[PDB]
Amino acid sequence: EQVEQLPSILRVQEGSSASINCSYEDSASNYFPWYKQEPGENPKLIIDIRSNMERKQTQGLIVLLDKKAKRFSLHITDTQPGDSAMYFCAASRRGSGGSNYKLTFGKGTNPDPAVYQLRDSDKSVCLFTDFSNSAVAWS
Amino acid sequence: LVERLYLVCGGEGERHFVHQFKGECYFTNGTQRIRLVTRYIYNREEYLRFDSDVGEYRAVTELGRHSAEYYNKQYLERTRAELDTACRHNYEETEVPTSLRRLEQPNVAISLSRHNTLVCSVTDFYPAKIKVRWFRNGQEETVGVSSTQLIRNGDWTFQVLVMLEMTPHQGEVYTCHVEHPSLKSPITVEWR
Amino acid sequence: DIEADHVGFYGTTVYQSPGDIGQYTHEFDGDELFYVDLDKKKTVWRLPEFGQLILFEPQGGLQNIAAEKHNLGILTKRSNFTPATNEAPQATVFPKSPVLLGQPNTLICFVDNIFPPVINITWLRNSKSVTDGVYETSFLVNRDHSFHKLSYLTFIPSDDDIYDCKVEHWGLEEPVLKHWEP
Amino acid sequence: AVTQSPRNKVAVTGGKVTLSCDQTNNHNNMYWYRQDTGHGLRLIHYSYGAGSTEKGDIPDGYKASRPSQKEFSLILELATPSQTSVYFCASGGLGGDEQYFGPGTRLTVLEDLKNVFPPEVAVFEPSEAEISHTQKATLVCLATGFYPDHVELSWWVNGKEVHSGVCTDPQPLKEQPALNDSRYALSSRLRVSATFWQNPRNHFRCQVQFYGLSENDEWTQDRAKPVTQIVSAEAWG
Repeated sequence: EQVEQLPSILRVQEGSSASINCSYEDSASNYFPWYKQEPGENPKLIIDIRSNMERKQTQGLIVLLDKKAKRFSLHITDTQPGDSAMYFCAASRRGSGGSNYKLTFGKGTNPDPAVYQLRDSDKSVCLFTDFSNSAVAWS
Repeated sequence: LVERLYLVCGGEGERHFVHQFKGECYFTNGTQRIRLVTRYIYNREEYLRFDSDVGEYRAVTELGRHSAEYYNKQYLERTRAELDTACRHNYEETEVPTSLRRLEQPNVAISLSRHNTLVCSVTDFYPAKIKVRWFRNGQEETVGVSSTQLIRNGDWTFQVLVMLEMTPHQGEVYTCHVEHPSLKSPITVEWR
Repeated sequence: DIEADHVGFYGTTVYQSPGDIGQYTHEFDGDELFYVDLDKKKTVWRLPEFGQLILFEPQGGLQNIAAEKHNLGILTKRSNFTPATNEAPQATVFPKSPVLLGQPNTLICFVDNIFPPVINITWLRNSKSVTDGVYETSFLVNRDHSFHKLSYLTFIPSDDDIYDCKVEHWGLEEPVLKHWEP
Repeated sequence: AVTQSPRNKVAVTGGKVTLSCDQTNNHNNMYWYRQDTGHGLRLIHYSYGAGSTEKGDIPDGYKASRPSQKEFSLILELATPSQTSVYFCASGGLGGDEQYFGPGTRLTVLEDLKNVFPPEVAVFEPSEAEISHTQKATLVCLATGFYPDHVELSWWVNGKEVHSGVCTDPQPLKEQPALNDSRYALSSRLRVSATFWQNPRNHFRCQVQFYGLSENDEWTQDRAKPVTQIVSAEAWG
């Protein structure tokens, strides 16, 4: 019943805008924020909002609320890889509380080819590169 | 069941020591101009106090000089917000359907105290707003009237005793006349 | 200082140590809406009437309590363990409705200028001690950041009953007796 | 800050597990979440204070305890393979808002102890074909035949950890995805200019960290005991 995230998985071209939707029960809740779990790390807080307003925009980070829609969401401008994280959406009765005191959390969210050799210091694996960029698999 | 929301108190970075948190919503004229005031108190010294009219946290005594900076950073968001999310929501959703909707009917009675004195004894009302006059024979008596303060029994009632110093001739028409506004009609009590 | 039609003291924690004493109470224009009892962790509404319509979640008295400890921690050091100065409470005894033989009333003992928020407020009938049909308030804030506190007595006026309200508080050398007679 | 020991345990079905926490923020409320890919960030148990522990979202098989302000401990009375996941801690309070989460804790249960191994660290040297064409150099590390899948790999030049130009398997690869074990595999990349991979006095080292069996772990087989160990391999310019 409580909070659904979406989109579940998302891709974006390095330099595009990127957006995460959300909705709630809850009913009115006065605390809805955001969390950036870096690859293989902890969740650390990025941005929050309360029902007090509907637009906050802070150091490259754009958060919107529509209270009556039970609907809020997150947007970024001119992205990188540096903003490729598992992002986390949660919402809560600001305080007092409560049963729904705090959080929650929704489900989550030279193009120049070559194939070079490498030897042992004999045992070889080779590469696929520049499509920096590189990977291997073998059998 | 509509929920009552608390104002939030913010943490820090044979002798008795004492700490108070006083969060306070000042309403005037509905919710038309609310004023939020939080104060933080050591023993009786008020050291650090948010006030909505200034808009940031400020020290109030030297003991709060360091406290100021910190709170302004860690709360201040959320604290400006409290006015609009639990000064208001508190009033427009729990005060309206309770306190601002108590009437409690008053409760007039006269008697001789000890030339004596008559005691009109107006009890059990709510709100505090009330008017109480002394008519001996049709007109209002100014002199020899000695009222008390407006006692507050603190169960959400009041009381007040108005006193008339008089001297009984013949048999006369005495009148404690009493206007509250849980009274559509003025209670008026008769004495000998 | 400070013009208004209505005052909501919403959230009012108080913590004093040693001994771990705490008290979480809301007010509206001067009357206790409710306190949170801290052992049992339940709101306690002044007139249970107010208990039917609205709820206050009690864990939120606990939160405001917790932070209020902490800052005592910090400040008590900071002040150079300046300890609080024990005040004399004053008492006045009065009755709710005029007094009339055989009809039950309520004796009221109201104590103001309490500091700290520890007092003892008790009842005497011809100087033997009384507990049955006693109710006592919370601590109730003032301007100069003292408190006031009232206790209520169920009696049935008579003759000659003599009624004393007794206050014990560290600011007093010797227990004060408040004497009242119908 | 927060911390939490263990940071990675490997378990035995039908054992007792305890993960502590210890926040130092003087905070009021503490929570154990479990993060499993697919199912999100689920709440196991929590607390509001020294003493009491409330049921969360997914408290089945998870009996939780908190003796004091500082400490909050998650207890798994009886292990099963499905208890296997990441586990996080987080504290907040006096008086919020902002949940401060712990560094993390990677647990692994097993039904048997049979297919458990360390990783073999093979460091590979770039082609001269690379140095002539792209005017720079790229060394490649591989680690194969290890169970289970959680290993931390890094790079070292002049006994110094180095981050620049390093790609690594963000996830490993099952050797046979068809079979139910079936041993995992991993890879990595390192790069600088070819005035370092020509010059001798620069000391390269690839370094897997593996968190296998610890000290007190009842070992049965007559092969070398698989244990928590660094595994290395190096090169010179």
